Amino acid sequence: SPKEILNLTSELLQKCSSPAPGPGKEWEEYVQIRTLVEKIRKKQKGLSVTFDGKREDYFPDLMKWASENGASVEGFEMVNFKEEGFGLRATRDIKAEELFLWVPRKLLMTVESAKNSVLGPLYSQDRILQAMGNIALAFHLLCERASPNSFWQPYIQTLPSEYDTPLYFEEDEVRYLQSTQAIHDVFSQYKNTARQYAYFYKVIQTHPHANKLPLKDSFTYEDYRWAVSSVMTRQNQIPTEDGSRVTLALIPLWDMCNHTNGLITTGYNLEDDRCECVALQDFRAGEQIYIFYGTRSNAEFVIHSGFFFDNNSHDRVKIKLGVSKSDRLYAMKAEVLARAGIPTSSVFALHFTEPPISAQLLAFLRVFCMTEEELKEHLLGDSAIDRIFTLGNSEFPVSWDNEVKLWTFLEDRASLLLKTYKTTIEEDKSVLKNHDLSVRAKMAIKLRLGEKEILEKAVKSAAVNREYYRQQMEEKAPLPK
Amino acid sequence: QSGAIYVGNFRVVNRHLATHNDWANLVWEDSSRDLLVSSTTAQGCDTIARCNCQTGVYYCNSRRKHYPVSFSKPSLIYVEASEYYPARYQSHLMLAQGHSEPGDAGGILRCQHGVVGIVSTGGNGLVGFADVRDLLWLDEE
Ligand SMILES: [Zn+2]
Repeated sequence: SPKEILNLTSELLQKCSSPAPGPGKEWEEYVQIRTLVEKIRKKQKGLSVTFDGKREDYFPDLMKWASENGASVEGFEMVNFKEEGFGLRATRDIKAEELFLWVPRKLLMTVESAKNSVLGPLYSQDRILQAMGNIALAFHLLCERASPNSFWQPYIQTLPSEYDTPLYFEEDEVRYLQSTQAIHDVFSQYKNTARQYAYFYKVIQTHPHANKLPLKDSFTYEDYRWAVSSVMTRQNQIPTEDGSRVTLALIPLWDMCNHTNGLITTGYNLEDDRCECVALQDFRAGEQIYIFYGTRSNAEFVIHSGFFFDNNSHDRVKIKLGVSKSDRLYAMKAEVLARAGIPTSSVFALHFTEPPISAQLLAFLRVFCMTEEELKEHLLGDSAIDRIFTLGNSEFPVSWDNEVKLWTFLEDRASLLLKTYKTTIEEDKSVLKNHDLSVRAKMAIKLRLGEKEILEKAVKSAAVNREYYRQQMEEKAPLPK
Repeated sequence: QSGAIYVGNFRVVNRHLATHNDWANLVWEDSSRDLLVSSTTAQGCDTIARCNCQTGVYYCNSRRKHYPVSFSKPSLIYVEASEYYPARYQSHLMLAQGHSEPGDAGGILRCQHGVVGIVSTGGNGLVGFADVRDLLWLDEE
């Protein structure tokens, strides 16, 4: 038990505990913390417990172990697909809605199970584990990994050694993401991971209740990083045993399926105390077994699941907007803000699918350029309740001048956002078609290209609607609404 | 899964499927929300979540299961006329994709911190949850 690692974690916690330094210097703070992370990583052995064989050699163990406990192991087989890695390949014809998967909870790994595990003494006193379910679940996975006589050890056997999450990025692969909004989320993720690792290694070394855990003998950055990455990439929500609350869970034999566009088809059957997944679509013989991971943007996909999906219709680019404190309509508009549920300032999303804008957006904008004379109509009158109800109705403009001003401001901000980026869309497409980059650089550059494409489409939509309203100005329509 | 929230000395359930006994013990109601609040003699075992999760789990009564779903923030959405409520303004309606057919109303959608709202509307592959976090008065006395 070397003492140098303790000082390294202490220094790391001290540095990362400070608030965000600001713009421009976030990069320098990132490289500083990455330097400390790298030095400690090469100061440790990495994976505390390593399986002698390869990942693909343990799948039959999963089949036998699950079959003994009533988890379906028929109708599919394990194959390493080149484009998404390991997955499930159907051994027969599966029709839509067909139920080919069910796993009893006994098999499932849950925060409650961790509370019933040897981690319970630590869970009792430490608040941090109490707050986030994923963190406690990750520590449960780590504790079970070092125990050869673990009921879930066959599950742990097949988990991949390394993933494609941002924590696996090198300085160049994060450099390719510079000037984009997602980099700030990468910053927050990496800083949180570092602070958690430092605090947790020091508590485990000092907390007496951790004496009996298998982690005390070896708690490296690689182990914690792998655990957090796995829980973050293959986690699903299930209710507590009593049914009072829901909690995070890792579902073996289900989360190993890849993602495709569609509708959620995974649900847990509390009455049977098991999780059942219905077929997302018709998977013929030899076709891959797909499921829907949720309605998350490609930015979240890259940050958490660890890959980028093409043709994703549910993508979005956070946009920071707000009303400056120097407008003469602040006091009168705050009444709507309070009554419209719209905060003073918050992060909004532009949607790739039509309509590009979102109700909460149409609302903030309608309140960002509207004139004063029209700012009391929604406050007084029998139509005030109807006006606030329809305040998000695109088909109901409050006024045509507010519309043209809104679309003007939208084009202005979108053009500013396009200018802000370091590179151009043409260069990105040429790099994708010409160069041969690694997978991680590949998804990073694809993410940047997708953000630029969504912004360009937003500019186009704003311009068409602005032209539409200008022609509507040349026209006469009696219905204001 | 009785189709209603039991907390404190109160009962929260959809207005359109409530019984006359609820109105006999009416303390507050709202037609625009399809939310009915009635007083209960017993003490409920459910806690109201005062957090802002946009992802939870809801019970699809038609399937006798519960599904995880990602829902939009509380906002006012047009609701098409049905056999029970004619099309009118409906506030505090969380909208998300899911299975919701007639009679599904009453399923509780649950996140980490507790109850957020209740399934109120369905159709066209869309599911509407009515918020209950706003009314802070709904707590122990
Ligand atoms: Zn919550």
